[PDB]
Amino acid sequence: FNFSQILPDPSKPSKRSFIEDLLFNKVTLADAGFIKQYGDCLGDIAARDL
Amino acid sequence: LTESNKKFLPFQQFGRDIADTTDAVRDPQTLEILDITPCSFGGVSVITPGTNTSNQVAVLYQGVNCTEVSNVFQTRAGCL
Amino acid sequence: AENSVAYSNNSIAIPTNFTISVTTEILPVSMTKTSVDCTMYICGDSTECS
Ligand SMILES: *[C@@H]1O[C@H](CO)[C@@H](O[C@@H]2O[C@H](CO)[C@@H](O)[C@H](O)[C@H]2NC(C)=O)[C@H](O)[C@H]1NC(C)=O
Ligand SMILES: *[C@@H]1O[C@H](CO)[C@@H](O)[C@H](O)[C@H]1NC(C)=O
Ligand SMILES: *[C@@H]1O[C@H](CO)[C@@H](O)[C@H](O)[C@H]1NC(C)=O
Repeated sequence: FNFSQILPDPSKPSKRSFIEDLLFNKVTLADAGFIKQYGDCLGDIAARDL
Repeated sequence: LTESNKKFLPFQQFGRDIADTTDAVRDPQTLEILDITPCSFGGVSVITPGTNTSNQVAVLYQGVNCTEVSNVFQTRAGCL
Repeated sequence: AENSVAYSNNSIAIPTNFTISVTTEILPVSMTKTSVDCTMYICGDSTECS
């Protein structure tokens, strides 16, 4: 049996399998992606994030 | 009040936001466009052991960078 | 599709072969945790409103 696609891949920096990477890529996280720490919203442009 | 790159049309004075609040103004003496950004604010959390044990208290400023606030630590949840 | 099982009182149907099917099921677990500053949301920058 072959489990190379559900076992973790150490070449990735986050220890996630290929199918988990696909499942993370399909969902657009949209808001609350990474962190909106303060200082980042102190800089402003014409189009502002929700 | 910061300098902004929002090109106002010459008949416009105020530039507004999604929630119908002013976030861009035109200074009358010097015709430039200023961006308004509200001051730093956030929640305060108290991390403590029980008062049956001790009285030492840690304070977490949630979501705030540590430079804009002793044992100061960066947590990705707030300045500790 | 309309189907009729060929039922009979002395006849049976036995499989002679199989297959292995691996299906996908997706279940939500926990949503985004939020918090509301009530005073700043309601009034905002106004000590008299506070
Ligand atoms: C398990 O599956 C993976 C993914 O298909 C295999 O990895 C590669 O498979 C392709 C098949 O087209 C080969 O050309 C590559 O050489 C494989 N890469 C490596 C690093 O081996 C993997 O070989 C499979 N393992 C088994 C035991 O079948
Ligand atoms: C007075 O206002 C005009 C525009 O209204 C401006 O061009 C001028 O520089 C101002 N003079 C000052 C600030 O001394
Ligand atoms: C099923 O049983 C009935 C009544 O016992 C009979 O009339 C019928 O012929 C049987 N079916 C067959 C033998 O396929």
